[PDB]
Amino acid sequence: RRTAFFFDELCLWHAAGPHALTLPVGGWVQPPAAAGHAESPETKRRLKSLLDVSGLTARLQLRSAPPASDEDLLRVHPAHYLERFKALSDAGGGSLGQDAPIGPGSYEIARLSAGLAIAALDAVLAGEADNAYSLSRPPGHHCLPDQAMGFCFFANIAVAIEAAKARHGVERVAVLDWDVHHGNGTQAIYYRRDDVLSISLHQDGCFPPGYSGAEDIGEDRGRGFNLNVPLLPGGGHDAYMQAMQRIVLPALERFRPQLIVVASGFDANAVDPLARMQLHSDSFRAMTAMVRDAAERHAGGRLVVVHEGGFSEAYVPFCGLAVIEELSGVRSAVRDPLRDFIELQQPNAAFRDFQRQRLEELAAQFGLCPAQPL
Amino acid sequence: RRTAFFFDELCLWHAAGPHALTLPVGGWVQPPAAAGHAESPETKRRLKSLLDVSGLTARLQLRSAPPASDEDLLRVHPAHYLERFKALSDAGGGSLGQDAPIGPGSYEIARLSAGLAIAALDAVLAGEADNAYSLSRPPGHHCLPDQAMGFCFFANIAVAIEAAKARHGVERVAVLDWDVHHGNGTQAIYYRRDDVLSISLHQDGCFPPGYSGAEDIGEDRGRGFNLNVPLLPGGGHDAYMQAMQRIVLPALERFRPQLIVVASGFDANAVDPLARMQLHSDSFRAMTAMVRDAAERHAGGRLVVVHEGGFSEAYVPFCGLAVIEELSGVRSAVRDPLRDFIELQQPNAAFRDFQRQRLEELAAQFGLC
Amino acid sequence: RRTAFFFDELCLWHAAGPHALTLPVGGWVQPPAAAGHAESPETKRRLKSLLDVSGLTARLQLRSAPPASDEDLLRVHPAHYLERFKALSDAGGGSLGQDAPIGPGSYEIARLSAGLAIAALDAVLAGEADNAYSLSRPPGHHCLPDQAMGFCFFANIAVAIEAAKARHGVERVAVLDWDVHHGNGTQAIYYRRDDVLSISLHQDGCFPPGYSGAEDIGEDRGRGFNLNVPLLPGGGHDAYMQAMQRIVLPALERFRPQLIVVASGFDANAVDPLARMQLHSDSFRAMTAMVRDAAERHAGGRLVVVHEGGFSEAYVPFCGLAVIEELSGVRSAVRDPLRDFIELQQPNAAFRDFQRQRLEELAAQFGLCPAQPL
Amino acid sequence: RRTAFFFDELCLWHAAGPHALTLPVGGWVQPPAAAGHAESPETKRRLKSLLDVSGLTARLQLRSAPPASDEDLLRVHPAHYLERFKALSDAGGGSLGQDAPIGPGSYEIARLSAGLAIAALDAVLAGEADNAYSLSRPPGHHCLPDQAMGFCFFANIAVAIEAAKARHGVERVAVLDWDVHHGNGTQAIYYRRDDVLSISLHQDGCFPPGYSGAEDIGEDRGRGFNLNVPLLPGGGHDAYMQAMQRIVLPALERFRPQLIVVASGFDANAVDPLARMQLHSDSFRAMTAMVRDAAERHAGGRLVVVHEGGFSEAYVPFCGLAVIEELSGVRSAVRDPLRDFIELQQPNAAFRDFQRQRLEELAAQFGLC
Ligand SMILES: [K+]
Ligand SMILES: [K+]
Ligand SMILES: [K+]
Ligand SMILES: [K+]
Ligand SMILES: [K+]
Ligand SMILES: [K+]
Ligand SMILES: [K+]
Ligand SMILES: [K+]
Ligand SMILES: [Zn+2]
Ligand SMILES: [Zn+2]
Ligand SMILES: [Zn+2]
Ligand SMILES: [Zn+2]
Repeated sequence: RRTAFFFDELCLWHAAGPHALTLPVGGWVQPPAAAGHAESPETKRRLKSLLDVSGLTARLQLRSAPPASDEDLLRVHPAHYLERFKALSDAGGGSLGQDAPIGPGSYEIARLSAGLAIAALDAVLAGEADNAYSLSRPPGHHCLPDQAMGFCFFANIAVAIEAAKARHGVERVAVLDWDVHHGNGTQAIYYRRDDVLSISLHQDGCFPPGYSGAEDIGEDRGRGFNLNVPLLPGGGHDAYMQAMQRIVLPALERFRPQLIVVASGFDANAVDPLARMQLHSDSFRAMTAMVRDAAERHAGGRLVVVHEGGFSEAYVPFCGLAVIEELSGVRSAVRDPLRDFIELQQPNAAFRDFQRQRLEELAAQFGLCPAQPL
Repeated sequence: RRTAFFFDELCLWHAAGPHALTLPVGGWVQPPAAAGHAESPETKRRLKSLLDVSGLTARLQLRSAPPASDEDLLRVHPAHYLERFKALSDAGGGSLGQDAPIGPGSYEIARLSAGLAIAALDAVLAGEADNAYSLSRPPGHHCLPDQAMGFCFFANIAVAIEAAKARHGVERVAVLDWDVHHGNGTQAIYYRRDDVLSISLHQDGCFPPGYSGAEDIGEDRGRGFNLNVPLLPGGGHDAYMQAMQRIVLPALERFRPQLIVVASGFDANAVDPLARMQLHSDSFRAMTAMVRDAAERHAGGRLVVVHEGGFSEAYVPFCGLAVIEELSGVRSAVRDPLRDFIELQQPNAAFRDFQRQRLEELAAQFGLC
Repeated sequence: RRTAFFFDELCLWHAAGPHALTLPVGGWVQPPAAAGHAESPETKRRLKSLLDVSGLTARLQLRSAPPASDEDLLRVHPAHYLERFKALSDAGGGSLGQDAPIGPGSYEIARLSAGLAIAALDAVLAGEADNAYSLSRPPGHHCLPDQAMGFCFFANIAVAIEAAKARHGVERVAVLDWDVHHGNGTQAIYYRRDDVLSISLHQDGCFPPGYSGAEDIGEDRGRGFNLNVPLLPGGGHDAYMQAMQRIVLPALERFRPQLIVVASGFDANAVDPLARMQLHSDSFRAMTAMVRDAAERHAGGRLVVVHEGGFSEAYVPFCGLAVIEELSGVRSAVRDPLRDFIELQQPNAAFRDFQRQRLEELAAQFGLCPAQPL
Repeated sequence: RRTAFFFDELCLWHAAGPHALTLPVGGWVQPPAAAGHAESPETKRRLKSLLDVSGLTARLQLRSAPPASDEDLLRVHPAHYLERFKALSDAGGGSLGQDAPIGPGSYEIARLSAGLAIAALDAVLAGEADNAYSLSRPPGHHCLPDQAMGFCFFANIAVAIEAAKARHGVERVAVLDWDVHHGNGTQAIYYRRDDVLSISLHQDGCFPPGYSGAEDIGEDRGRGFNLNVPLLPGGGHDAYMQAMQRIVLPALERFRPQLIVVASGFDANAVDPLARMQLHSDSFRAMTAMVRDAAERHAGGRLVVVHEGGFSEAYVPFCGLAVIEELSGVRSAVRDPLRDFIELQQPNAAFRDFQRQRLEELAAQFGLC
């Protein structure tokens, strides 16, 4: 297949002020001697490097894009949010919102991240590639129209969708968000809309803290077009496969997407500090295969994967590689050195059965019929 | 209370070859730009820093200790193991076992780590302090007598207990291991002994990978004096409180320890990369209060906490501080900034009930119902 | 001897926003993947750690101090500077001046750094120790009353001296500044004063860039009580010894200090990125011995060494250790692993002779008589 | 101009054991919390990043190359040296020589580094490009045929030249080494050869420590075809411009090279920890312009620049970018933020005159007056 890889080196240069993991430094939180801010470029840089030495980058359609225009940004964000962000960015950086720290030139880099998402959807809708992967940093799926949060400063996917509707007139877009945290920004923006189906798989109560959201299925015109699957902390491969089979694929069947966008965070991986799930790289590969198959059946193959979270520098690269291998249909020589180990750590039969029963009940609560793909 | 804090700066100088998290650099694992090895000194360094900035250090009895002697080390490890270890340490470093990488001078630092645990048990048994905390790096609880593993190179706790028995004649010691991984080293060494009650709370199947171990309760003379509590991945405060109340405290009540040693890893904390559990600093505070209460009821208050794992640089310091506050009975001005956040992320009622039912069934299997 | 070591762990927690070495990140300067800001705590932390494993810390009078009061700070700085700094500090950090970046809680840490300097002078004047070393971070010697610069936010030494005059009534204080950069703050503050002799040895034109300053000997009441020795870039051990013998010791002889304060930066060391000089740890040891001897002859031994610059994490600890060994009269087992190597790199005879002749001429320009110590 | 840029991502994955700057971690040198080894990949990584963000990459001919063959390597190094190197690389790493530490897989990466230099010379000799830049890590110019040193494990330039001579029959090659340290490897290999003019500009006595070398002009057949210019520590733009104008360009004029290779270290830059010189990005720009002009006058424009040292993560990228701009004749939007600062810090008139006089005396000693 022809997979477009949207990347820009400048996205790897965004960096907020001092933070111990996610905690802003100051008060009782000592400055890290080595690491720094959780939303680090290193994870994304190590993904890019691995894609290069694996030979996969050479088999992709490597592309950049112009930064998002104010016009594109103003579809979702107000001008005063843009001016504030810009002011803080030009001032040297600071705090923009709830866990939304920025540095100098963060405005420009945020615009570029959104621009990559816009271009990726565009390329796939124009027929310039069968599918695409956008290595967007900073990420977007937590950002509300007037509030930065969770290290997201623009609602990247929303911005790209609004631009895609204005340029191409696409009527039905499915957004599957498998970042381990709740896609609250996407949910809120499209909550009363039936032209975008927003699905989030997330760790129950992880981020935003305490939010599960199963009963939040959208409202009025959007009722049934938002679906939250709050997975129990500690779940892994089987929990996600069962979620994909019992909820996601049936929701997609009913919706008939013309384009599928995946908010692909890799923070459900088994060594991530910011969640408690147990996925391995083959979990991501299998989720991508299922969504690629869905895109081929409904949307003429039109699939865009946008990079969101993932904070294990060691392991995120293997997970991202697996997704890109699956999009492109090229298998590299890279073997995941943690895969066998993570297999042994998975929930036991009793726990897996408990989670399976909860997903069966959730599928029934959503009114989803267990048919197969066609 | 008089709390002894055993520490040596030189423990913070042990450093392996290049690793990304726990993956040795080589093949497809790129060298890290910044971090380096999983068992970094920075977690233990940041705890000590927080203890000093909080002022708690001024209220502790600060102590150090000589390195462990060969005599002490030879109560558990063979001469050839020491030789092999020292040769590799002198050679610039390498891999002494499975997930057991060492740097130059790692032998001498491992001896210092073990000596601190020996000295801390001795201090408490001699009445120099009511209780103690040993900042022992590298850790010990995975180390077998002739096999390093899981970043452990000597069986620190075992060596300390064997030394304490030789020195003081202590008859009953309980070891509570709340490091999130299974205390396989301690379990193996004392598996057929009834003078040492070994209890491990651990994430089911985490490390060693795939091992749960509820069925392994000891053998012959030690039958009933080993207890594994394999907790479901994803559990947090309630799971550990229920494990403590239904299993640990009743087990300790029955054994009547003369001394309690805690293998205190902090890797059950909610942001640790090496496990999937959801503890906060107050969970560690409460587990310390509970075991301190056990020690006061059976052991004349004689409790030693030996630092084991914990790989969140950001959060381990707050968990360690909570333990030391509870040991000393002194509350600093430090407030855990993640505490309220982690409370909100805890397992829901259904998951809590599921885990509770499993612990009830397990306590009945152990005959503690 | 009884050497007081003024230290607080909290001084090692100060950390500005993102900087590649000294360059603020943004524009063309990529965020460092590992290091971070030049004014890093690591150098000072590695000094403390080395003092501990060497056994030297156990032989010192280890002390902390309260933070500097507003009253102490207001002797040199205006209230509006304090309020601005505080505001920026409470806002999360930012830029306070010319190469003066701050983080959150920097105000509190800056106050503590000044407080350590105040307490060190006080302890030595009170007779509580023969001499003292203050591990002050952030440093002070570049900071003007109303302008932060060169990573200095309060004029630490000036603040401590003004407090010492108010508390103890000390009449003559010599400040020897062997940090490799020009002590511009101390110079400016005491420029028309004869109660403080300010001497700076620095790399000619290094920082502030282009400033040599040999002709700037003080004015009116202060004329002859400021001395700048601009050493040629590339100089090392011999250049500093000749400066000490031909300029510093004679200036001290004439001045008759009641207290000597050393602004001890270690950035003249041979591997420092922020200067081009070639000192080794025995250079610092010899400078300390000469100033300790001067303090014993004039000032009843009253000597305070205040830590200023030094940005080689590998080597600064060895240089600081040498100074503290010399103050205390305790020789540790630590041997400097670069000492022999740095010896071989020193300027050749021709270059050493060129520098010596320039220093002879400068001594004559200052009207300094080449007598010996008595 | 058509500028070939030879690069491989995998060169940025070579990483030694723990070092503080150039000091091996062990004894009194504490492990770094953050940095690690002097010869870090981050300087070369940041140059490549800056080349991409500046857009200059789009105007270069991007190339890679196979690793050097044994045949190519054996033109300079013995089989046993390769064996010893590969055994130590396979063993997890260690010390292959003096100031020559290696990690796991370092052998394969060193071969790739050498192959890039071979390919870059070949490309320019074949007319595939007018000139070339090789981002060869690890570096080469200190490496002797049977002794690694100064973080160099193969003599990259020597291997490339020997390969170029075997492949193309090139008769006269000039090597200009403006790395701040002495190009001892190149000098030794070609010391008695007149087919290779080796010139080193270096800080007097820096590395190897204590070596100046003005008197060492080659021997027998090579007498006059080695030139050392030992510059006083502390010099900057003017010292290097005067060295180029009075010594390098007249030497090149006399030799009439058919190809010019530059061993381009950037460690003469004003903020480098491993030397005491005061160059800025425009000094490197001007040295490149001057040698490019030499190459156009004698060598049909055939110039290859091989990356050597440079240990300022912050500043080397701007110096490297300046060289590549000058090679390609394309000026990016990147502005060197230290440029004006470093201008102000330059030696004063008296020091400049002192150095100028020494270079005049040296040029007369070489017979270039
Ligand atoms: K999600
Ligand atoms: K919707
Ligand atoms: K355990
Ligand atoms: K037992
Ligand atoms: K100075
Ligand atoms: K003065
Ligand atoms: K050179
Ligand atoms: K030659
Ligand atoms: Zn996430
Ligand atoms: Zn553990
Ligand atoms: Zn300085
Ligand atoms: Zn060099």
